[PDB]
Amino acid sequence: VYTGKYREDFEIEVMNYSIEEFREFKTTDVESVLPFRDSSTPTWINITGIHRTDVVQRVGEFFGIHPLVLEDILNVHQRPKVEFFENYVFIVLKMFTYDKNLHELESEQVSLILTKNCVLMFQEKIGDVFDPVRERIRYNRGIIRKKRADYLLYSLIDALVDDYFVLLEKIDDEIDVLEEEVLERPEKETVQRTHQLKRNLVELRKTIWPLREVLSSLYRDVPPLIEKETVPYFRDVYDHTIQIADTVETFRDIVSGLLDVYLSSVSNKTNEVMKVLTIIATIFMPLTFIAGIYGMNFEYMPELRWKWGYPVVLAVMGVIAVIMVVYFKKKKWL
Amino acid sequence: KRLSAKKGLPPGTLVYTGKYREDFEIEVMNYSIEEFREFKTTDVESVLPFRDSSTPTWINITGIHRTDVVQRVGEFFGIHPLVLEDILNVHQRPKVEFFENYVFIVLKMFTYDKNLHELESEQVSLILTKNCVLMFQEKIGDVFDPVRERIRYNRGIIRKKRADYLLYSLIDALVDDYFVLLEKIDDEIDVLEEEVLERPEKETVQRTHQLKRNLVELRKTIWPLREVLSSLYRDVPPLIEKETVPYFRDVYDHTIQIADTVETFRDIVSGLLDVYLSSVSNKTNEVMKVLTIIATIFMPLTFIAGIYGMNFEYMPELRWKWGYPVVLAVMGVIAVIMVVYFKKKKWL
Amino acid sequence: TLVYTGKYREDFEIEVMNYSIEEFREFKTTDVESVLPFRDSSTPTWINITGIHRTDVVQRVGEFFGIHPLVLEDILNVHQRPKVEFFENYVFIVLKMFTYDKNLHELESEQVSLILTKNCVLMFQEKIGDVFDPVRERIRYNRGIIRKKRADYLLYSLIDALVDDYFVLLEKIDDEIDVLEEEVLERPEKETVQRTHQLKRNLVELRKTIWPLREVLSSLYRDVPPLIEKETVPYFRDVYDHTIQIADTVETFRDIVSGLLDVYLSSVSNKTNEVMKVLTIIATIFMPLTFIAGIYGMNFEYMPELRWKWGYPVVLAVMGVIAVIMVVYFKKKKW
Amino acid sequence: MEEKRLSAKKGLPPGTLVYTGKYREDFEIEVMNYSIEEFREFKTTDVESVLPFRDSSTPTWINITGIHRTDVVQRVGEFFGIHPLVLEDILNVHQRPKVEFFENYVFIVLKMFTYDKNLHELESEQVSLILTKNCVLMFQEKIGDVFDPVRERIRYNRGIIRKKRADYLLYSLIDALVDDYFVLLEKIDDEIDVLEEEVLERPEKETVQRTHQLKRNLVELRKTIWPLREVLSSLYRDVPPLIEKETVPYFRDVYDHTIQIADTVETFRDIVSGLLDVYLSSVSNKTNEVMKVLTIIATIFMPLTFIAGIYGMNFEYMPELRWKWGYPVVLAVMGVIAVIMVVYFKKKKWL
Amino acid sequence: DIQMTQSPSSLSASVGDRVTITCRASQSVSSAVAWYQQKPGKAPKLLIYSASSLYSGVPSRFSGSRSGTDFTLTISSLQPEDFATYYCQQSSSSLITFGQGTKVEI
Ligand SMILES: [Mg+2]
Ligand SMILES: [Mg+2]
Ligand SMILES: [Mg+2]
Repeated sequence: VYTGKYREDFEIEVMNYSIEEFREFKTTDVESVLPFRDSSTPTWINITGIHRTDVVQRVGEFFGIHPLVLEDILNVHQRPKVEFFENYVFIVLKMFTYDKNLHELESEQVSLILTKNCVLMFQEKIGDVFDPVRERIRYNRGIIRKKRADYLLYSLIDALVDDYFVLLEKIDDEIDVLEEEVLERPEKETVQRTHQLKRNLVELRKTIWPLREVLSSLYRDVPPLIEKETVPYFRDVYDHTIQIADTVETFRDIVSGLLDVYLSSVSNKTNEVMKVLTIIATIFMPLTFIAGIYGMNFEYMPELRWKWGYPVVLAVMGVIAVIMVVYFKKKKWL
Repeated sequence: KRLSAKKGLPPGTLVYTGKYREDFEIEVMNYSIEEFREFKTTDVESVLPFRDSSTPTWINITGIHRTDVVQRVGEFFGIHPLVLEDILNVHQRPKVEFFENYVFIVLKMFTYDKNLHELESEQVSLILTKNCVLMFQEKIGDVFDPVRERIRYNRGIIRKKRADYLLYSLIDALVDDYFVLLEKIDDEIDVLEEEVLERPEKETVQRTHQLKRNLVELRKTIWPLREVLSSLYRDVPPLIEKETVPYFRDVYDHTIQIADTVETFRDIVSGLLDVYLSSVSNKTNEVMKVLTIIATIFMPLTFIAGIYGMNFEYMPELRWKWGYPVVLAVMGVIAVIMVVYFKKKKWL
Repeated sequence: TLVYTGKYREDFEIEVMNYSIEEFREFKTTDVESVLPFRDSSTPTWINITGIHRTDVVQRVGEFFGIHPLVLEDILNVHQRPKVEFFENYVFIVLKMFTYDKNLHELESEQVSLILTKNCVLMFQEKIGDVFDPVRERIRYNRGIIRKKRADYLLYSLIDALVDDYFVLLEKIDDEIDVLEEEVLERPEKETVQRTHQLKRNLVELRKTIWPLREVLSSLYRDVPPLIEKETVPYFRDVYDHTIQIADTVETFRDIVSGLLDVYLSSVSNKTNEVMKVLTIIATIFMPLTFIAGIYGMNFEYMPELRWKWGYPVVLAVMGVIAVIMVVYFKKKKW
Repeated sequence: MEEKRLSAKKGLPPGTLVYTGKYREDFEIEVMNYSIEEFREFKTTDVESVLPFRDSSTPTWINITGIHRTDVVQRVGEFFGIHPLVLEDILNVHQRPKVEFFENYVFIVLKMFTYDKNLHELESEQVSLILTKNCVLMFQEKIGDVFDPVRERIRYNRGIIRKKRADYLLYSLIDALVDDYFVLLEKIDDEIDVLEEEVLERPEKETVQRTHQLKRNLVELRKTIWPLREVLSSLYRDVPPLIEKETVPYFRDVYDHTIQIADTVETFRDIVSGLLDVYLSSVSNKTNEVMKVLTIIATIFMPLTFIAGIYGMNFEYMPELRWKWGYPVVLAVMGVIAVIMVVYFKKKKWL
Repeated sequence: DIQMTQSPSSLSASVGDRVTITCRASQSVSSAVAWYQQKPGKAPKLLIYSASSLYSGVPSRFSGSRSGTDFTLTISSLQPEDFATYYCQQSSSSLITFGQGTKVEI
């Protein structure tokens, strides 16, 4: 049974390479790829579109693949996993995409199978970060020509892990812009975006941790399918996963306090408004009281008979206003 | 190892530790390839002869308030007294223990009701021995109807093969019907987020904290489900017979996925309290702005109405072109400059 | 196409510094044509175009030196992070310079571009003012080994002077960190918070600038394209190490300023208590007094408001009595 | 990553090895040569008297306290064959735990914490371990450590330690460090308890400052503990030739300890995160009581002044104001409305 | 050439006083400022390094501080054996520069 919500397209791409030359093809007929596995030289087999379970079960039967890992391939919600069998190695990894002006993380599951000298790839969309390895194969760069299919699996996993660094850079930029907005533009859209970023980072924290385990398995177990001498390369990828995990949790540590920063900024703004109200009230209500003292209607009242008494009252009010505002200026409030 | 000693209780008695004391029913399914027999017995004697019967049997005992029945079964079926105490003890965390003859399993059920965001917990316990599955549950209403109708229809490999598939079927049904409740709760929290984005009223705090406590209980339940499935899968006890190791590995992966989901959803929930605090702080800021502007315009105007409203024997009234409209215009001008200042500072 | 992006349109000049193994030639010119024949000379030359708002000059040099039209967009696009691009005939590097004014704590960016073509290097600047005076002195005065070396060493010398000026920037930022730290600890004020926000923004800009620079230097020494040459690799490794130092310092300073912000920021909501205490005490003291003043100032023509025992001073003393009672009621709750 | 070499530092002559710490007071070298036969303890300040112990067959424990003496570290590194970059990492305190494997030795970096009371501070000291054949070199900054139990076991032949080789000594030292991490965690739990009390019972600025200090302490604790988990995992999985095959289960036990420690730190982080919201709610409660006092006063007194103004206007055009009264009505209305407002505040109790 | 000018050029005080000598740098030396004590006819003695750190063996009387480009040396309680000329030094660059001195006298 199929699970992915992606059903638009279906394609197959095959690459065969050796020291002498490389054979790059592309077709849709499943029957053309059957004679490709038996070649001694390493070959790369890629099938796109998991909705059509017929071709999946056909290649599973043809390649001697168990139906259980086929069910795993069809399922998309499965977290990353590695399973070692005598004929073939089954690995599950995810692919992430992030964009600007809109805050969405999309996960495209990619399943890798290593057997003989052929690597099988399963994915949903068209387009992936496996272009640098393709360019290295086709343009005779690096040592990929001199190596076997396990080194091709290394190249694929290395590129997939390397794209995580670019994802982290984009998320760091978004974290920076949110930090600024939280610090000085406190609004509701800010809160919504902070929530969205927190959820996305929790999803990445979910995905990246099993990646460490699935790389450690290829690092340490080394079943005879891994031709050895390539273990240090998997060591490098394991270290890269360590770095990605550290960076991800640093990001989540920042994001946790973003909202507290926002709440304190809102408190600061309402404090400013409160300061304005307090200053005006405390320099005005006492003066209103002073004015009301003289406004009382009594038959006899001392100081109603004084040379320019009303100017003296106004001067007294001016004096008290000046001393109050001087006290506030000392307080730094105004 | 023997029954724990309680201060209030007499030395040996076993006490039910629950709230449900309404119903008592026993369901016994002796399912087999040739045929199956189903019947409900109100008394406990009928289930006893199936202690050593070769054919697998499935005994569903509903109502644990009758401690008599439970300890009669325990004495008859060889269950150790401490296992009986933990069967009665509903206030418990899911766990499994391995013995020489039987496997004891504890794992809980949850039900959800509309308009009342309450998460129940039914203590259902499983006992695996010989070819018998003994089930003790608090109240009528179970989640194992699909397995029962699958046995009755004869469909599936569970009827043809041994009873360890029956235990696996029960556990899989329980984990599966966690998902109906989980889907209901997810729909509820999504719609609740809809209103909290629309209307941040007083009840929102109570509802969000109720959901947070619900998640805390779900985590306290799900985390013990591993180290239970962990023991069942890795430890491969002899009663498993090694035929069902992948049927335990898949449930292991399922439980790990559920634990990861609850770990994510806890932070998802806390974000809701954060958003609610944001909205209430903004509302308080708006109230402050309105009050401050009203007071700020109307207090100097009271200065005018008081200072010139004074009565004095010799006041420089100095009526100039009937200056009372002049003073009114002065108040108007100061009010206009104040509201202009407020607009420029963007408080209003 | 190929329109200048920055905000500088005043300064324009072209400068060539052709140094040889035992000879030296230097001049400043204003016409693009005179510097063109220096492309084919064997001895390395350094060509500087300090005003890139004059687009025609940039097009002329790009067409004369046969560089791809794509690099021209980045040359004229000042708002861009540092980067490096390796092509068959030349390497294109985008870098930046920074100037910090201690009087007004603001950070200004100025883009520069470097193109290494065989036996020459080209430099494009938005305005006048470069951090490359020491390399000019070293070239002119036959000190160091830049005179004995090729144009790749010139690219080295320019990048080394750049990172040295980065160190000079970090010194002034260190001074600002210290002063702001002591202000924030012992003199909480609005100006300190504004300064802290400015400093945090400046450090964010520095981080986003310095990390691409580190990747540029790493690409420069590890990949070692044919124009870089074998002998100059250790020098590029040294500059990579200097960039590592700068990045570590930037992260430390950014952490310090975030920690500075946090304490004051959570110290809010205790200012709310003080402000409301002041407002409540002033309102409680002066509202009932105004009420009674209005009551006894209210006229009705039938009141017992005849003086009897002189009552205006009596009512004022009463005002004082309730005022003192209210103040005594305060400080009981230690407000 | 390619080959490794000393990174060039600007402002320093090339190849210079510099101590990047804060402690300059203490210098001491301890030697503990032990076997099933006898132990030979030794404490000195001469580096030339420990170098012969390189070729000892019996297990040796050399402990050089005080790495501000860069000359001693360089001399030991040259004599023992340690690479200069490992010496640079030894003298680089501003680092995080790591493990490096070479042909002839194992290099490990750990951390020591000492939580202090009456000054809520978590300070760290870097400790380096080099496992060379039969020797275990130890580098420390200041006097004071957590390896007294191992010293007692060596002294009294208690336990298995004296029967085994130097890799068991490395086990024992790492286990002692991880054990003291538990005491550190207990101290920090007590601090969290005290702070969570102080947040509610007396909320002030020092409480939130202490809360932020504790939160950053927890952050650096995690930044330290995670590489510890990684290094123990590497030690019992990669298991280089220097580590014997009989020692791995002990490293497994230490690894499980590290995992438990990490879980404890995560729970502490959650509690400290909630402490901020608790503090904000408490201070808002106090502000609420102040606010309600203000509201009660204003509500009682503003309408009364409004009514006074109503009957205080000299509107002489109408004889309504000229009503023969002994002032019963207006004062009675003010009194009854005031007491009505007061009892209205008694219900929905504000006080 | 970074210039350090410390003041006063001479100080007169008795025991038990809080004697403060301040050093001012023309450029921005980060924190690499040290203080030395020189009784006449003897070599200078290092007291405080890094502008705030007390050297080992120096009495806890002396202290150092820094707020910007200016550094302060404070003796909390002067004693008769703390009467000598005090100097200020910067080591930010490889061309070290000294202050001109300050003679604490009875
Ligand atoms: Mg508020
Ligand atoms: Mg009147
Ligand atoms: Mg009034």
